[PDB]
Amino acid sequence: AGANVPLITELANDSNVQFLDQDDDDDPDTELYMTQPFACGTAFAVSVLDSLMSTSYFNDNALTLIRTLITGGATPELEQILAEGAGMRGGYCSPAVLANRDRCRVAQISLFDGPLAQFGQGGHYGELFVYALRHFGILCIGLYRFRDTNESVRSPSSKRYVITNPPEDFPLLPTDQVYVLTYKQ
Amino acid sequence: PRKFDSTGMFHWCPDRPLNDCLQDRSQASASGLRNHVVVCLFADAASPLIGLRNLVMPLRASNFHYHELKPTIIVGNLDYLHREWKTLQNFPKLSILPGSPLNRANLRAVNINLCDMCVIVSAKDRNMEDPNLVDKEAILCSLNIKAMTFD
Ligand SMILES: [Ba+2]
Repeated sequence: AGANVPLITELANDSNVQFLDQDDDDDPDTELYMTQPFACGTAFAVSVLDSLMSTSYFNDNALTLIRTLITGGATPELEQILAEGAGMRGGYCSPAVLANRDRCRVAQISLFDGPLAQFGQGGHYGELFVYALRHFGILCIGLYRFRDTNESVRSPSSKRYVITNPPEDFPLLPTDQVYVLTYKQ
Repeated sequence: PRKFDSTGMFHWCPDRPLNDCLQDRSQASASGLRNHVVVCLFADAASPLIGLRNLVMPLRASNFHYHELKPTIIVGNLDYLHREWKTLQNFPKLSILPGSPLNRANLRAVNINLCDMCVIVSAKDRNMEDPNLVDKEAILCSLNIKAMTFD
């Protein structure tokens, strides 16, 4: 399983993304996205952070939403604690501060098996979204779907691309995975 | 019972190794430093020598009684203080706290709410950069100390 190893290369120069994959057959002048590596999550360029200078101006709440989604919460009091130079410190914390211990994390679920497997049997995305939200408090952000249907003839690779919030009537392949904002594990 | 310099102008102590006064944050906090003089020294391991003697020498004049001496403590790089100790070793009540002075834990350790003065000296090699960016570290330290809170 040499090619089945999930790895995320970080690119200092985005133009190098073309060299990450050989079966992409994409034009060299294509932008950073729309390229098979970046569109599949295998590549990541620091240049994206530069664009975060724009949105953080246009949307005041963009950066604080990004940090909550990303850094595990990174409460301001935590970098006040780290500002004291003593480093990250703490012990067996009281349950009062452990109340925020069960917050909303981002994870992936598989439609191959589980309580949501029926929606992978030709179901629609909206049905899965409403059912998950009503039954488990799970917010389906988007889909992680095979580049070509994994039948070993269409494409024998485990390559998947991301679809951010597909429409209501999006068909659901049984092999598709779902990004979720799951709460309480 | 007070040992002075041969000229009789300054207080004096026998030469001692650096570790005879070197302290960590626990030891610095244990010592109840009050009305002392903190010296936030921004220096590199190979930054040019500035002669901290000339800062502590006027602090140790013989016209001050021994109990009137302000206990000078230096928070800064440790190799630079190794280089400076050859000249600094003869002054009593001196102390050393290694590590950067921008680190708030150091300033908590060497009580800076209680210090009589907090000198901020930068011994780094500057003026080869933009002139307005020359004193970035000193201004940052001043703002950091002014923004702290104590009990
Ligand atoms: Ba290519």
